[PDB]
Amino acid sequence: TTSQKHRDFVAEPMGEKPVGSLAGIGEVLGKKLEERGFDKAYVVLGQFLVLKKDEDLFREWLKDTCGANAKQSRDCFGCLREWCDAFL
Amino acid sequence: MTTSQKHRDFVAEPMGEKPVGSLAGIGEVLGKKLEERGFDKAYVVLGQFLVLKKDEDLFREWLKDTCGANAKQSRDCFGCLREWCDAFL
Repeated sequence: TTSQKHRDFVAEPMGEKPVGSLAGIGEVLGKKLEERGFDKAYVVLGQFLVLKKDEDLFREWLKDTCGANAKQSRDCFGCLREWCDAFL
Repeated sequence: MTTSQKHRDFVAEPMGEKPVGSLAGIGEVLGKKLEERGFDKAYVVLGQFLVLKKDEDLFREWLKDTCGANAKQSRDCFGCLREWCDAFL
């Protein structure tokens, strides 16, 4: 199942949306991502793409980078995967 | 229009699974070196462009270091990704 946050993200180009528009990325995760350079959703999309959309490696990278738990990283992965299926 | 037809074809549509050689500036020689470093689909190079926050200097220097692109090749590749993003991201 999906959140409305997920459905809102996958419905449209992400443009300059902040990293916190990604499903799973709340205030705490978003702050830690911004501190490490990932201030916009497209920067995280970039890492997803550099990693060739690999679920295990992306979710592990996200845990290592901002401390996402398994649900948060699952949510973030799935919203980027569905966004790419629609727009890339 | 001063862009290549190859730029125009790339920016006209989502890139999907297009190979790296569909990018403007990326001929067969650069495309092979990119593929050997893991950058086998155009979207992987898009990924690097985005991870570098679309910065021209960083992206063009990365392309030079990774496949030996010259100034014109790196400018063309950057401009193609920049216009693609303006259209579709």
